[PDB]
Amino acid sequence: PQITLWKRPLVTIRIGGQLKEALLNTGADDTVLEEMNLPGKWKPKMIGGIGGFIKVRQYDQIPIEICGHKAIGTVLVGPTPVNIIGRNLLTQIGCTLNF
Amino acid sequence: PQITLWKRPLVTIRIGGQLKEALLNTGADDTVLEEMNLPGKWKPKMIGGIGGFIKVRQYDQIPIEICGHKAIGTVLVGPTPVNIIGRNLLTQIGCTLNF
Amino acid sequence: ADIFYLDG
Repeated sequence: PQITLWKRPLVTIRIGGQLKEALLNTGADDTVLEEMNLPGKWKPKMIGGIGGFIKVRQYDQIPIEICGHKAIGTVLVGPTPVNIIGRNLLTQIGCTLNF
Repeated sequence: PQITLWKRPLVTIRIGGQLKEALLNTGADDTVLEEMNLPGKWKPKMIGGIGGFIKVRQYDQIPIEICGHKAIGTVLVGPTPVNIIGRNLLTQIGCTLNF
Repeated sequence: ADIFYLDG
């Protein structure tokens, strides 16, 4: 696709049959989702934005389908105000900025 | 150009004859620069991100060149972790996300 | 007024 930036670039993502809407975010190193109890080992982590840091759980090798594209990688879970697809997964699906 | 996302999308911008590095950030509605002096009036403003809300100074109709592409719009200045080019100016330079 | 920069 080509996604313009007049509005927030929100897309539908699937994680294990739970389907949520996430922001395609070139400003984010990592991918961060709100509220979900996903499987496997997790490690505490602190991630920073405007305003300061939040504590999240880091899960590795997690499948996520983004607009029909298969992504697998590190997913952080914590009290993010919006779900965010970061560069770790944007790269996997071939996403670029173009102007 | 086309910018891939294996690394942070940091580009050189020119504002007030000053060169700075800024992050092309599709996750930001607005453009936020680290503390600097800009002319004209400004309006106090509050914005939020992953770790809450900050105070910034809002300057309107400010010219900025991003990778040579000219924009004129709103620029917020305050305690951002990094200089951030947001959707308000990304749209002006014709920037889209593509995959 | 929402800016989701994230430094992991």
